[PDB]
Amino acid sequence: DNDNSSARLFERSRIKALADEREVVQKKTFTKWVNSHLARVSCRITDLYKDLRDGRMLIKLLEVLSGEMLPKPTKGKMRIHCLENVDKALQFLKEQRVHLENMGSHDIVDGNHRLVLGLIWTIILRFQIQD
Amino acid sequence: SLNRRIQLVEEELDRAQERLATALQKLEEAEKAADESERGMKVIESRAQK
Amino acid sequence: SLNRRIQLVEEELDRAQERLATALQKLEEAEKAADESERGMKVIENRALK
Amino acid sequence: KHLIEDLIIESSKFPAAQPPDPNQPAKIETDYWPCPPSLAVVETEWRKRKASRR
Amino acid sequence: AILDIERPDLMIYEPHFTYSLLTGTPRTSLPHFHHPETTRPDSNIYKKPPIYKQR
Amino acid sequence: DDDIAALVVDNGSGMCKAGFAGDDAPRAVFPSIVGRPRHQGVMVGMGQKDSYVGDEAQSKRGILTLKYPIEHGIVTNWDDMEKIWHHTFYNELRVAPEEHPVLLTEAPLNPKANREKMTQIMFETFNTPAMYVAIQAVLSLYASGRTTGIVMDSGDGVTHTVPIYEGYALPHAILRLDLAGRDLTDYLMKILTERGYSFTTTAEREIVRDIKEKLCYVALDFEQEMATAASSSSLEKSYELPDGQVITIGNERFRCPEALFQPSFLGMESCGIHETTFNSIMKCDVDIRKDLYANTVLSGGTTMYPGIADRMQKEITALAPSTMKIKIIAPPERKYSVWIGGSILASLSTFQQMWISKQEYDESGPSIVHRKCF
Amino acid sequence: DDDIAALVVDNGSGMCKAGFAGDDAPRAVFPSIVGRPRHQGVMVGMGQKDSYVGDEAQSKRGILTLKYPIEHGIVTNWDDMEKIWHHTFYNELRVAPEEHPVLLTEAPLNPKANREKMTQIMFETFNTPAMYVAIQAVLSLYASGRTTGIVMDSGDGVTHTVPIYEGYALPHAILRLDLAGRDLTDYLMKILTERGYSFTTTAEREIVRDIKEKLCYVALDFEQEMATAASSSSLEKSYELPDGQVITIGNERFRCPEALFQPSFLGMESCGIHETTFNSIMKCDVDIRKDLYANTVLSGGTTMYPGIADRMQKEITALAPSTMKIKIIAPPERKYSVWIGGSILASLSTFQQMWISKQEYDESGPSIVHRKCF
Amino acid sequence: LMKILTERGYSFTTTAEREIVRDIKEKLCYVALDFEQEMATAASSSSLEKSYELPDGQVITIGNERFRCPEALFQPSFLGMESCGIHETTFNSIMKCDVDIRKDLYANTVLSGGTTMYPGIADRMQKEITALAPSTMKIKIIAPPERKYSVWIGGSILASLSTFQQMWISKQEYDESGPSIVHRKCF
Ligand SMILES: Nc1ncnc2c1ncn2[C@@H]1O[C@H](COP(=O)(O)OP(=O)(O)O)[C@@H](O)[C@H]1O
Ligand SMILES: Nc1ncnc2c1ncn2[C@@H]1O[C@H](COP(=O)(O)OP(=O)(O)O)[C@@H](O)[C@H]1O
Repeated sequence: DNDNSSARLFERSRIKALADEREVVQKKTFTKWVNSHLARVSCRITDLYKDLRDGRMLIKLLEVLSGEMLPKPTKGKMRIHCLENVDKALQFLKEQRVHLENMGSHDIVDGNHRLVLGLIWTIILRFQIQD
Repeated sequence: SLNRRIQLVEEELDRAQERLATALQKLEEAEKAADESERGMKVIESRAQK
Repeated sequence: SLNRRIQLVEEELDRAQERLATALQKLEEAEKAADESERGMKVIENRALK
Repeated sequence: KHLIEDLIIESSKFPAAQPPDPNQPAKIETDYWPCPPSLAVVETEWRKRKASRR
Repeated sequence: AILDIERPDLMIYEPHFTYSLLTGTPRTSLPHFHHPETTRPDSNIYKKPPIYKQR
Repeated sequence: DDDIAALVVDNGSGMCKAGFAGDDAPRAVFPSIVGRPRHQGVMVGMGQKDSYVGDEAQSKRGILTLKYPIEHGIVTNWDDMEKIWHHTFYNELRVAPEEHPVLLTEAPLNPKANREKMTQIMFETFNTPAMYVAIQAVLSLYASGRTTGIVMDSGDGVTHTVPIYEGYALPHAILRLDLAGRDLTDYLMKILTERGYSFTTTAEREIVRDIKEKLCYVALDFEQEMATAASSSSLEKSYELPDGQVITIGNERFRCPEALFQPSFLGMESCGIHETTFNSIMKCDVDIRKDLYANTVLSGGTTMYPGIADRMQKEITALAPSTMKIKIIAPPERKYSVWIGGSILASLSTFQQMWISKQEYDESGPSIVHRKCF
Repeated sequence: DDDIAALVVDNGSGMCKAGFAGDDAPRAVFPSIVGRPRHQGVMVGMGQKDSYVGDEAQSKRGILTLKYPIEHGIVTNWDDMEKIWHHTFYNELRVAPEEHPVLLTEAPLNPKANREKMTQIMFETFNTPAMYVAIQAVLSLYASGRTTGIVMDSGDGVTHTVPIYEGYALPHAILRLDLAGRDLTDYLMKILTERGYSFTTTAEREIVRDIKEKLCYVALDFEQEMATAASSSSLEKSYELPDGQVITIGNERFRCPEALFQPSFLGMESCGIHETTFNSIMKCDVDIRKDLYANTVLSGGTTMYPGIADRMQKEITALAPSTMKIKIIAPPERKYSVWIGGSILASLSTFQQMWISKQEYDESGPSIVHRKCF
Repeated sequence: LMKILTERGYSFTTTAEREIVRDIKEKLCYVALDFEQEMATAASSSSLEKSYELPDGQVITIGNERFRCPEALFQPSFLGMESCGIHETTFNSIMKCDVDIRKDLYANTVLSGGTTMYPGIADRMQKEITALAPSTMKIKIIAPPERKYSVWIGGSILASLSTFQQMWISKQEYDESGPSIVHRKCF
């Protein structure tokens, strides 16, 4: 009742406000970081959530950072082709002993905010960059 | 005929998306105001019970 | 090809109308809740001041 | 880990992803904290409110 | 008729032709067909050539 | 300033919460469920994912077997708990675990090995600088803002009451009862069959848990409530399943939470929660009972049912001598209160001498947690 | 004559059995099927028959659409229930139903409206002076002759277990798995499609059921039997269809009842029957598990597959601690055990008080059964 | 359709005439939205009749038999079969699934195959499924205009994927493990 209404107020205000504030600032920081590496292949992204759905930006970012060419993307504009390209990128990430969890192809394709942010965070933190 | 109809339907898609975004902004502002008002109510409740 | 283009645009437009329709009723509901907290103000204040 | 990413890691350590402005009070100091304060603080607040009401 | 018989456990309605023939079982699951194999952890299946091409 | 906020992680039976020290509220809250697929995958080309963690498991629960790594306050599947902690650190907070200290909670009475394992995994696999293990009822008393009182905390897996007078806890009066929300959910399944509704699998367990959260309350008087429910159909509510079917809960709204007060319904011999609190109070000394009566603190999500404070107050008032005050203090944000206590515990200036360093761990093994933690 | 013999009627999903109190065997046993003609009559003046009940429907299978009034132990259609009950009383028994008491059996966990409807039908329509309703797996202990043991009753509708220690039954340890023989019939129909034999109509499900009853057995070791079946063709049998065609059952004989022990074949995530028995054991107290291990009792027709007792003994021996001995008691007349013990219930002198009188029903409605029975 | 065209006096018996009857069915059959109303309309007036030309110049009139043949898809008692209709089969296949995944399955029904090319099949299927389903759920029938070749088209998709090169049953595998290998690889 009223106590439940107060609990709903507390959670909806504080938890959601703090989570969204931190997530917005980290999204801006991650976008600014990834654009610098993506500029060398003359590719630029505007929104981090939507432009990683297709999967070509992710495979080109891994192309920049690794220095080794990846298998070519599948020629398609469907859902299953996006799943193929994201699976290729995640297989390459598994190949370099980087540990990822709760991260399937459909999570990146459907555009989950937390999992995309976690993938970018793991790329920033654990991955080895050579020049 | 089909090439004529394409631009027409795209125009209402454009307008609908625009005021959908406007309505979303208005709704989230109203939600924030309502939460702030309700915690303002709890404060005076604590006044009276103490 | 043009037929399928028309189909996709029509489906997106319908989704836009549905989202706007939900947004309007959520706006009305938030406004009414704010008004209800606003009436609760003066009765709680009167009890506190007495 | 090179040099640019270390700044990102250092920025992520704060509660918000940006370092706070020093003039603002902490969230323990603001009224947003819902835990009750000490009794005599409420007593002095009531005394100040009564003095302001006069 | 029950009140005469001592044991209904040892009771015959018919010969029944019983006994004519001649660590527990772990839980099992149905197989999957959406990915080829998992024999090599952290293996890239996109590097590998197709199976029929290898001769 | 070189002062870094230490992560506060509340790991309960049902949900996991996490945030930064000195904050008002946790940043991340998500169920502690690990799921795995149970059918054939025929659409070749899609990505393969072995395990689903958290809300991702809850959204796709229709094709998974949901397993809880923590049951009755004791963690059994350690790899699932590792996955939960790792997803908390890397996807929900996005922080480096080797930079910040961490703070963990547990039930008062539990197997001694868990703490040691909870140390050994945290220093080795995550390489945190320091950690500390606290007890949830003490943190609830911190969040209440009072030095003295009796704390009763019931989560999804365990219930426990501790008395604390002026900061000195009495360990011989700490009571632990293995009655919580999971058994209430199971009893709700067992009594929902009377109306003809069948719920068997784990997805149905989540659905029944949602039904219990939305449409349950504690009756002030059990017999009069049963007589009123038998007299007319005024006490009836309707719920909609995710299929679209409509069920009518009817009489079973208050019979499920009544098992918290009469555990004979579940076949348990032990007494109710009110008698547990009363026996914990009478196990203390004579001079501190009056202050413990006036400062009863409720905690945990299981104490969130409507009408719980009035029933608790009436029962304890019936048990106690008719001279002293019986005041039940239940904050509205009680479900998160334990976590809030952690945020106050890691922000104190004297607590920085209480961390278990990596150097001490290397010197004395995982058994240092018994010496350095209550 | 004074006291008159009270008739007992065992109703299940598969067959209906009926007989007097003192008899060692039921008067009459017949399937619980109602048939109706699908085609249209063409000759003038055979005679009218709107419905076919019992063995007449089984004789004319290929002209009717067979229907079962009981689904998973619940009476779905009631007008059919008066049809079978009238055929039982006035045709198979040739007795007046208004001059005898009636004993009936039902599943442990079922909707209460079922019990209320049977009570109302037995009192308002058939004018029975008294009636009683009992749990089947309780009556299996009366048939066995011991007052301490655990019963697993597997019929065509449900599979339920109940432990009783020295005449006291523990209600919180009762489990009701929904796996039964009709699901095995459907699985046999699905796996005979592999060899090319197609069985679709309702009149052909009886043929599939007869094939199941005749040429099926439970393998002691499943994977070794798979290897033997893949090696040679020694374990192959031939069945004779009613129209003269010959089918070769082959491998499938031990693949139908194996779904009892591994329900993942049928898509259910529930545990098998052996794990259900073990879980019902461990839900009881510490001191009575030793007696319950030595008195496991099988019941119901579904447990008439050859070799099921040895498989259950091996599985429970694997699950249980090694220091105890486990004996599975499977009488050769388990199919009528639910009947037989029920007959013993009608011969006791102290049972005359437990009957629900007509006056009690008249003064208390049909809800009196919730107080008088169980 | 042959057995019901016997009712008007037209005779078709040989295997060559079955192709003629199949052509007539493809050209002149449609699924009525309401069956009893359509029977009343066809009995009241002759506006529903159509004329077909035989390969030898004869002219026949179908009339009431245009929509009675596809109606047999929804009422199998016309053929003597006791099975249920296609809408009942779809609803039963939905109902056998778990509770959670039903809501997505109600809005994503897909038709395929040539037999589903009768004009008006989609509206009738949606109406019947909506009648069976609960009211709060919404039913969407997806009928692409080129559905006759969908079983081919997806196959042409499937062989073009990157990971499907890891799916093939090679010649060496068949030589090693005989013809029974197809159960291990193919679903
Ligand atoms: N608003 C509510 N009303 C009733 N019961 C609730 C409510 N919220 C949570 N619960 C119950 O509390 C349980 C969660 O307990 P929780 O406080 O998360 O324990 P822990 O934090 O130790 O995991 C859930 O299983 C649910 O049954
Ligand atoms: N000789 C047999 N061997 C194996 N299974 C059998 C045999 N006889 C019957 N059954 C199975 O048992 C079922 C009948 O069980 P029954 O005890 O009559 O159930 P109920 O009495 O509860 O209706 C049938 O459906 C059949 O599948």
